[PDB]
Amino acid sequence: KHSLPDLPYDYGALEPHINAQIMQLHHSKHHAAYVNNLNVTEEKYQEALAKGDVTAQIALQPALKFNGGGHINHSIFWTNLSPNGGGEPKGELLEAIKRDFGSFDKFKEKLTAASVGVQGSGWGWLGFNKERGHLQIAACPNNDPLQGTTGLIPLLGIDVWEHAYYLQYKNVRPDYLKAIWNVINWENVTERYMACKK
Amino acid sequence: KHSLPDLPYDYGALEPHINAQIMQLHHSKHHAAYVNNLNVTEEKYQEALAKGDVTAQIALQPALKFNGGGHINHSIFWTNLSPNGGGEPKGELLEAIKRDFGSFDKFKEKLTAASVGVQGSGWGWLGFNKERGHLQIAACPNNDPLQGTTGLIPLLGIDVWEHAYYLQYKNVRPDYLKAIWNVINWENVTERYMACKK
Amino acid sequence: KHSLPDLPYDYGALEPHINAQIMQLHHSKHHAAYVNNLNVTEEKYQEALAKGDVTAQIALQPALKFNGGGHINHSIFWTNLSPNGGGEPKGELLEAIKRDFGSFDKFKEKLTAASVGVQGSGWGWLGFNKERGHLQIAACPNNDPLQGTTGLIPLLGIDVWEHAYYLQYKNVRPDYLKAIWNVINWENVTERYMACKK
Amino acid sequence: KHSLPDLPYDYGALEPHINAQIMQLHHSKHHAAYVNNLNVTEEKYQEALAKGDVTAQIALQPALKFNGGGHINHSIFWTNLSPNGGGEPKGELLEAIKRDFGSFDKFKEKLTAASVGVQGSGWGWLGFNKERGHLQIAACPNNDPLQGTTGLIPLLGIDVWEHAYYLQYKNVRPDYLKAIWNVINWENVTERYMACKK
Ligand SMILES: [Mn+2]
Ligand SMILES: [Mn+2]
Ligand SMILES: [Mn+2]
Ligand SMILES: [Mn+2]
Repeated sequence: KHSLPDLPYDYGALEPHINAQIMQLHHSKHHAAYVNNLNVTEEKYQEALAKGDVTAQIALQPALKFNGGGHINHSIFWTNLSPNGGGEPKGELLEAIKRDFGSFDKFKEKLTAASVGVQGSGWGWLGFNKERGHLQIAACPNNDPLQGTTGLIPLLGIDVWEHAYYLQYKNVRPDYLKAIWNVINWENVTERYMACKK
Repeated sequence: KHSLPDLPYDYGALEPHINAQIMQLHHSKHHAAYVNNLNVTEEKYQEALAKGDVTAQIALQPALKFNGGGHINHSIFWTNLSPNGGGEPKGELLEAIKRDFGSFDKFKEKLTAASVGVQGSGWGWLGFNKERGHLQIAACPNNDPLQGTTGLIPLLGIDVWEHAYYLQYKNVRPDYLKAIWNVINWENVTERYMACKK
Repeated sequence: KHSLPDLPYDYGALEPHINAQIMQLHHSKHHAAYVNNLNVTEEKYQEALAKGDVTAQIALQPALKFNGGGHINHSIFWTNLSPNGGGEPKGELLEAIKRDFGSFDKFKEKLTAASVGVQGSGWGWLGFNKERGHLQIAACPNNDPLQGTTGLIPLLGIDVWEHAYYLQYKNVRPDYLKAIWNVINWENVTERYMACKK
Repeated sequence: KHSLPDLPYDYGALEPHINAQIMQLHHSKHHAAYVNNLNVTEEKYQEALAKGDVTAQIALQPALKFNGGGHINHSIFWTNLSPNGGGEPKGELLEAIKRDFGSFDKFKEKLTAASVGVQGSGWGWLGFNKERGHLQIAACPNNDPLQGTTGLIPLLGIDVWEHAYYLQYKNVRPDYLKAIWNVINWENVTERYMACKK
């Protein structure tokens, strides 16, 4: 009942920033596996929930969280990126980024440190904190969802697992961070932003 | 659909080892709350599973694990204890405890260190490892189930949370450990033991 | 070498809100055991350091964070309480509380909710975020120290480990929280706010 | 001060099983960065120690366990691999493997399953349990060192972080595992077994 979403562009669309080969492996291989493992795990859960088996239920948690998170995370990732993307946002979003981080440049600097800060697998996030309406920068381990574990609403996420860049950038996570700013689809981030204050 | 099990004895049955007041609070107040919170959490999960909401699903995990675990753990605890209990086991179980820990006395010494070892809330367990048929001593945090998180089959569990003893023994966890050995219902542990090798 | 700080008042000074039996036991047993094991773990860590033992250094971490955090946590705690009033804070801090949590009463209940939501052993805090420049509430497991694990400088803490209230309020953590506002030393909390000077 | 150990063989010595581009990058970039940050974190920890700073000591833990574990983990790793054969081990170790995992091939696959089941970054191990007196398999997250976090003395380790196989095997972790048995230095693994002398 969960399906692999189609990329809103081609594998070679985010070039030269994101290599077309990484884009296919990432979408067709990695993301494909999460959706698949989520469906069996979710299905298995209904059988455990159905019998009242609390042991099977609790046992299936790491799998549900990891595959569930991977599906959530990557669905949002593709939409945050675009061949038509780049630069900086406008209107509401741009006024808020300024107001909260100092300037647009200070925001990037903070989202980059949070993304490189991750030790092991993980993600960097620009989210929205509902209690006291403000933007926030958070880092998540492995495939842990941003909203599912912190409550923040995901606006812009930066996959910082080694599979998201190693083929092209190798061990230099900072260079991957630098390049990626060019493909950020802000009208996507903006759309996500307007739906939070309402 | 989950209900609070009835104690196989009275609140004042495990005296003087376990105070009758602790027994009532523990059963009627603490255990009562887990069963109750588990039912709403499980019920809430079916609604999230029903809509395919992975975020609600992952969000409800800490609650399901804690209340689920608390119900599992305490159900097993009451049965491990008895007013007719005490001493040491016999037959199969006694030969295995000897074989695996050195002697019965070395086993107690190890289960005690594992129970006092817990820093914060937790449990001490004598379990059974299916892969390579042997008894094992494990410690679990908060209300994390033994089988649900480690795979071991629970035989004898020792609640080491402060609510399981503070009124009677105060901060002296070691004295509570010493006293409890007198109320262990081994025929219960034995029954649990025979069902593992078959 | 680390030392146990004498209570800033008498054991039974916080009654009827916090019993003398509780304070006595909490300070001279629990806290007393934290500073000792902290000193031992610290002694053991400097020998592992002189030696190139990275294995021994990592093995000590859990004892160091628990006991080291236990002493940090409990030290501030005593200074957060006082025989002399609870009520409301004045000046700068009170304003900040309103600027961030809407009002004092709304702050009051968001911290109560955080303290009550702690599953297992832990603490509830009011801290100061120096990188955002505002106040914020947080929860910490077992004795994990606020500043060393979150960067948030602690102003007011509330121990929700069962040994902090059980002898008096039993399982009713919500009643222990109502009564502790009557003894919160807001003079201390205000000094701690103007410590990360504004 | 800690130092980078030279590979016991040439960068391209493990081909076609493990490429030279991978080994080069893995040793001179990743490992090289671990020993440095380990030395810095260690320098910073002795100043926090001289001072009575328990807050700073706890803040350093994550950098110390990751980098300190990274160096421990990667050091043993190089000595687990060799241009000279994989195949089967002889004598005592081989017997023990059979006594505990049934057979060599059955051990082979239980460690593969452990290495493949790692969600995110981590390692798969074959260790020796000194308190039970037998061999056992384990999995460790990120760079958490086996002995410092489990007490199990490491004999054979398998890095399953994506930077260990991606450039060559891509997403197919199961293929990287098949090929690594061809380069396992069983002479080293046997010395490590007779190190915790039997
Ligand atoms: Mn990814
Ligand atoms: Mn209990
Ligand atoms: Mn306490
Ligand atoms: Mn590695």
